Amino acid sequence: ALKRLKVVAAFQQSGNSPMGMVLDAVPVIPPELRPMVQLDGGRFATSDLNDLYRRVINRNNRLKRLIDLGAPEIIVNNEKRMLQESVDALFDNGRRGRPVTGPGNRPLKSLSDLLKGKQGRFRQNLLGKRVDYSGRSVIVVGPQLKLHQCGLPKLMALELFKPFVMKRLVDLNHAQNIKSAKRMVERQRPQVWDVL
Amino acid sequence: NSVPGAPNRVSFAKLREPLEVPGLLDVQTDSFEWLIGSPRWRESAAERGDVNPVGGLEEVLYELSPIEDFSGSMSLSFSDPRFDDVKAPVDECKDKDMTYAAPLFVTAEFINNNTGEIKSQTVFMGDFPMMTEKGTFIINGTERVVVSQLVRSPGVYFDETIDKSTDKTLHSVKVIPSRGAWLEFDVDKRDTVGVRIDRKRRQPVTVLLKALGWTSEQIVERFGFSEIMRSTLEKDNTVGTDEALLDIYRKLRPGEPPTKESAQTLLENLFFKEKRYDLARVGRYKVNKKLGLHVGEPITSSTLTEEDVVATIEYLVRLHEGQTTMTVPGGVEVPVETDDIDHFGNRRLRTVGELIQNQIRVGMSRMERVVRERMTTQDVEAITPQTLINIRPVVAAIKEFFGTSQLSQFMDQNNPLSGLTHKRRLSALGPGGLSRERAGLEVRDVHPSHYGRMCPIETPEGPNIGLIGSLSVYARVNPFGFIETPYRKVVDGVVSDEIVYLTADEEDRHVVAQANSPIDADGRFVEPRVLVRRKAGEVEYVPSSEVDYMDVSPRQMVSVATAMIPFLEHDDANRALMGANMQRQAVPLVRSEAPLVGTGMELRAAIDAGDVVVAEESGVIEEVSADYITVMHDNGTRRTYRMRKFARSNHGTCANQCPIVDAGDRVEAGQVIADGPCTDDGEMALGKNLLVAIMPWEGHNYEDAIILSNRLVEEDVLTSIHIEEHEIDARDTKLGAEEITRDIPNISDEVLADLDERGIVRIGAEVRDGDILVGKVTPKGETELTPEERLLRAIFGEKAREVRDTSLKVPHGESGKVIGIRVFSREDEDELPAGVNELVRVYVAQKRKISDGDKLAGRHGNKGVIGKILPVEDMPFLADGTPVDIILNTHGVPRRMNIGQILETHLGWCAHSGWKVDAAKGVPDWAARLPDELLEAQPNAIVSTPVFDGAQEAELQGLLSCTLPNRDGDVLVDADGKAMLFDGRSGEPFPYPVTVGYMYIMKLHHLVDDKIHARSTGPYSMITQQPLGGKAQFGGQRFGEMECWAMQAYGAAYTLQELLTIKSDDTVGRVKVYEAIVKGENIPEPGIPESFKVLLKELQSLCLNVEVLSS
Amino acid sequence: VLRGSRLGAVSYETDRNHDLAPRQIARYRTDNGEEFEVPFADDAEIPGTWLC
Amino acid sequence: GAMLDVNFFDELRIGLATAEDIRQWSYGEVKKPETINYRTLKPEKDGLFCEKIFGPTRDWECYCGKYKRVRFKGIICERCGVEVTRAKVRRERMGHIE
Amino acid sequence: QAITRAMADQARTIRIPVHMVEVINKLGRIQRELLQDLGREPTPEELAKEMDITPEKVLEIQQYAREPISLDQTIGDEGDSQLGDFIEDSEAVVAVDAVSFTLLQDQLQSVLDTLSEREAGVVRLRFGLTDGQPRTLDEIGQVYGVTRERIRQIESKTMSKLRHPSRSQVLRDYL
Ligand SMILES: [Zn+2]
Repeated sequence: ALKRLKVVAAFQQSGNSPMGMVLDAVPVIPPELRPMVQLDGGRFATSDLNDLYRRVINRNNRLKRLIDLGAPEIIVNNEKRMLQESVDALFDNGRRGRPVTGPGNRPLKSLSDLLKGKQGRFRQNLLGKRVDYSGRSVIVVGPQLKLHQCGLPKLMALELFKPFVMKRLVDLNHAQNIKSAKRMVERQRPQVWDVL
Repeated sequence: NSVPGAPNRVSFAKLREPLEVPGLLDVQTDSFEWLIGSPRWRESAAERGDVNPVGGLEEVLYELSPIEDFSGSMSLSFSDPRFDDVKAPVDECKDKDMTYAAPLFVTAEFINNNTGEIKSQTVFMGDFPMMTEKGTFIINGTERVVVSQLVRSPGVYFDETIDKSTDKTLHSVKVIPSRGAWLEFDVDKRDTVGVRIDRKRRQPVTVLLKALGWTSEQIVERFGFSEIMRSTLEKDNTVGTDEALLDIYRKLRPGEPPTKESAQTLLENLFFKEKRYDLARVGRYKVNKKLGLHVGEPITSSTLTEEDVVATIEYLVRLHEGQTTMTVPGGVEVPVETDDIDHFGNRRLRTVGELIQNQIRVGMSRMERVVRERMTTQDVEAITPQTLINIRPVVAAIKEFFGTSQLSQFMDQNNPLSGLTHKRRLSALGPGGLSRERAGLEVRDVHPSHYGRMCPIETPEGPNIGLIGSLSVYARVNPFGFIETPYRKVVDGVVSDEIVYLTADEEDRHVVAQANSPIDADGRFVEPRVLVRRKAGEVEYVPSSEVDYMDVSPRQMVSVATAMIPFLEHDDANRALMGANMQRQAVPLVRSEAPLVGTGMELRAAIDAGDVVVAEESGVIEEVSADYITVMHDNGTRRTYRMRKFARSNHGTCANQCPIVDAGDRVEAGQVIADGPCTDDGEMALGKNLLVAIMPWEGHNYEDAIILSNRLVEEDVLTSIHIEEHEIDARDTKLGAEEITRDIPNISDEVLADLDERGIVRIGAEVRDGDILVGKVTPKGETELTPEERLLRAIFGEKAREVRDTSLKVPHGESGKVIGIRVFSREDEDELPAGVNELVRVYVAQKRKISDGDKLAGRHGNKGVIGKILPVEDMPFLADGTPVDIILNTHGVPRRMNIGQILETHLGWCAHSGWKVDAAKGVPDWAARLPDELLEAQPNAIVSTPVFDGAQEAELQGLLSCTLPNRDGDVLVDADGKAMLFDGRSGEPFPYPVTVGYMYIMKLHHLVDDKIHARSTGPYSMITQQPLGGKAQFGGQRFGEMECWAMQAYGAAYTLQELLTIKSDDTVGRVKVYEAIVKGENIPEPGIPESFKVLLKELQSLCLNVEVLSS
Repeated sequence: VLRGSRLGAVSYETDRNHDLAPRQIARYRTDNGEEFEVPFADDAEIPGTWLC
Repeated sequence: GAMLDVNFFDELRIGLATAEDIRQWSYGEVKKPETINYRTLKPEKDGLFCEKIFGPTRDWECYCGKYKRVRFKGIICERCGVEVTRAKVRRERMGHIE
Repeated sequence: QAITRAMADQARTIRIPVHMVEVINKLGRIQRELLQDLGREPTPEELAKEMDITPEKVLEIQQYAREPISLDQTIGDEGDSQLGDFIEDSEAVVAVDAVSFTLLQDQLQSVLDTLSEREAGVVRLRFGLTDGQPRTLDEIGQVYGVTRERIRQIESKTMSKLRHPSRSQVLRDYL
């Protein structure tokens, strides 16, 4: 009774009604969060949620056809059970039964897989990202330096500090405008190092 | 010796070798020609018995045939595979982007039983990819290596565990097949004997015995010795075979109503029939060997038997009772003991022929499914084998094995050692073996049954340590897949010259001596007691007549890359592991000299790797050029050998081949006729010999950094050639066809200067980062131009230019000379994919000097980047005036326990300067065991200290004390190996002597020009709008969780916020930051990152009502 | 390097707010009594039925 | 509360969406398992990538090209039903399956 | 019939109609028979002659018969990186084109501002530099009270003024 009263008191003390645990409509995520991109060479790549959504729509439309056709309850109940399993595979694939697989016996990636784990949203894209203005090389020892100094290779510094040097090339009248200043930085003219 | 023109490398070794090193690609070539059924394999198998052997393809076709439908009225069976000649040779296949293959023809045969009719054809089965002469496959133009897999063999595996509540020994069995259903037999904490048949719950074994059809009198008569079996017979409360079958059927297939015939045939059609259960020939062999069932009978009928099940339960109850021997009625006695699953007599090797055989078997199962399926539809007496057979699944199975599999890998081509060590690799992971994260710490260990079979040293140091290993030098592989190793048979204390190849079980049965125990010149042991290796990894001292085998050599336990480390037994095993793994990352240099002090392995590892051109038949060299050698044989005929000049390897390096024979020279068969990438006069040469000093020097070699001379940059000592290949193709679009042209949209005639009159660069032209290589243009269509752009077009008179420039340009940070262009076309009937009309490849080669940031190593695990390249004049120099070439730090040597590098430095100085032992008043006492004519050497002598039998420290002391002067009588390095140096800057002499000598260092493929990247703004991802990652893009660096915790610990709220919004995700803030930097203003305030909005839409689409509130 | 396009266009304009074309609002009603507003152009023929 | 997300948030509340919430977030019902045309590679009406539901693919154009500037901003084409606006609203509009 | 027509409608993500699925299956059977009875993969000319179509129609059908790959599959072997982390968004704002267009707008407004008032107004209303709507010469003529040919003549003379080096040197770099 204690373990039951946790969820009964949760539905009581709030303004929630427990009727929201059964679905009468299913929301559909916006298209560019599950895109269909056309690669180089005319090949297409798509996003594994279109297959799960298409299974839901196919079984729902066929159920509408059977109900308005007046089919027997064996056929209608088999269609309803299939519709239920397709919505379950959309929300959480492989939680109940065998996962729905794509080509090559690879299970499809459902809506709860976008959130969980080391490679989910929360840990891959929100708590740590990839950043602009950012380089990497291999360190060697700098025993002539002071403690507050580092040696930065000039070819890395020219790419990190590129807008600052474009602004300064325009300001010193080495370039007429930002387009020719960007061309000077890309072609590595001799004025670029004096500015850098 | 035994190689016809080898250079004279005098050896410090003291022991005679009874057995020569085998072919080091036998593990690949013998397996694949078993799979074919070659006449060479047929006679090699006929040597080891007349056992009527069958190849891998014939074995698959025999186990498949005959395919019969359900009525039994018709059958289709296969026979007699044959191969034609290969369609095109290996160089043509590599050049033209093809696959080196041969067509396979089998003989199919159809029988109509009701009438009697034999309709026999000859069916094309596909283009089977063939293995070249070096153990590789040319799959789609690239050279690939299939890696052998270490797996657990099928069989019976008894083991025990100790309980921790009752402290009882709980024994168990698992019998595991290839392709079947499992069954176990536990003995639990109560006195019961269980069965988990096919991973079900549990039941007593008397249920299974009664279901097989045993009465309780039969069970009591058999297991009359066991109180466990009597108790579990009494406590089962189920009597009768039909009742037991009902009890099994009620849980084996739950939900199906128990019918009598289905219940009676469930057990037989689950285990005892060849459809759904066949432990293989190896599994049947191991079951018969463990339980002692059939001793000399040929292995056939590889399903399980009721005698096997009863023998397993009898073995289990006798093992729990505590006996040590048993006999089943009708067999031989066997010891009763538990099994180790990591033991190399239980771990087999699925080699290249067996992995390809499994994929052929998988494809032919789908083929015979379609055979039955279209055998039922079509009208009988109108059908024929070419109407029944669909070979497309077999073709696709072999194709998707050779491309996109884990064990079909891109061949490691840095040097010949990388290539030779990629073959002879035993990887424990892959499809059918264990994972990397789910693998325990017990399978990553070195076991005493790896002696002579797997190398304990050479393994990766990453997260694969122990799961990938290498074959030892002398090891063989069984017909069944077990690794053998050779031993010398000793009888009555006399070591004979019989060589017996023992697998790990027979080695456990005998007692095996050591290869350096003394011998009284006929074979008889000198000492009274000999050090041996006993059954469980025990090392004892037994009497000299207790011994019955002996190792053929020291270094029997090591692999090829480990047997090239001189003074290995003075290095710790961590540093030896690093040295062996860095030896196959060295790059080919432009000149490539051979080491002064080496082992003897460098010649055979260079001939066996295959980058050396070897004269196939003796003759006389008729004409040499840089492109070919033509030798005229002893009977009229000649043969020309083309060289591979300046060819790109799989990893970017160069693959030059240089002749080393003169124009009238007589060559012998097997003599090296042309060099290779990393060889000098035929032997493997991965580095250079440099003069070293072992001092610290002003902090520039602090913590593994390295100081180099500028002589190594001026004289091109450590300089290498790297080739890059860039590819574009011009295919059909929806709006038209792309074309390759000089008439590109609006770019100047400055940047169209090196392009010939079809839009490709000229050969020989220097290219910089951003230069046009192939000028391509695509049809664009119609778009709406801005009013500003339309006004500019109206001012300057330019047109719309309905095509869009997408050329191929040199990427960032690259340059070189264009050295080769390879253009394929659709109209010239080249085989291009569908859509592609033209394909162009450009080769850009550049020559790289050594620069700081580059990584060097020696053979003893001593790596380090270059920190400084000093001038020649400020380098420590000898009293001769000779500068040193490399300075290595002292503090890195003794805490790493790799003084093999110091003893190598000492021997290298003695081999550079030469020596002479003064045998005037007799040979000195330290040189009593020195081989003769190691008693003097000339300057720059090449010497060889083998691995566990080499130069001792007494011999290095003596050779340091006698060594030749330079040009004046000036012995520069004293009897300790230490020299007096001068400072190149101050001029004063350094106050104490410094260790100098010649160490053989090599340059590793971890260069700075590949490692450096930077980014200000570049490509962004698609769903979340964060930067892409990688040097191949522009690519951002990752700022993860641990970096965020460091920023929060500092307190840097503004730095952290700017990194996580307007440098990743804030799509409207990125552009305003750029505009504000360029206009010189203040950086604006951040906004909501786009990943948070993507998170909110995914939470909403999981039916959760997430909403942001105001106050 | 893979490079793909979700097949759409991005225009470079200043999003203004003042000089915009006139619009008229229709109102539709479905068979369960719901009501919706659709902004059509002023110089355009309002359809009889609309999928809401 | 806020929906455009200008960064004055006080709270983020989670709850359990009912069917009225779902069909109030939605911009239209998707009722075909179609994605794009196989020939013209443009989205299909009522499909999973529909422009009448999810917004236009090109900045400030309708589907039939009848309205094509920022002068027509915020109106709905009377032929195809596509509201002429930005193309980045296809990351923000949801639909539903009944 | 119901099973086969449903499979044609519902097998693929990008839906090919039933008649095109029928010619794709026909080409597949033809190609299998020729590969079996020829010992070699047949050419498009041999396929197009066996199936009575043109050799470009064979390639159109063979390129309509291609199924999409998945954005969510692991393209690595050990790094656990998907495919979608390798595809550059080729339609994002490039952040230097967007500021170059801004500075082009400012510079073009300056060069037009150093002309006369009506001469600059003619070019701005002609090219729609103020509201994105390029008007015609008669509209600008009734705006300024002038006729169409005089509007065209002063437009030609302002183009002659703007084609000068002293005006166009500051704008040559923006193409
Ligand atoms: Zn429209």
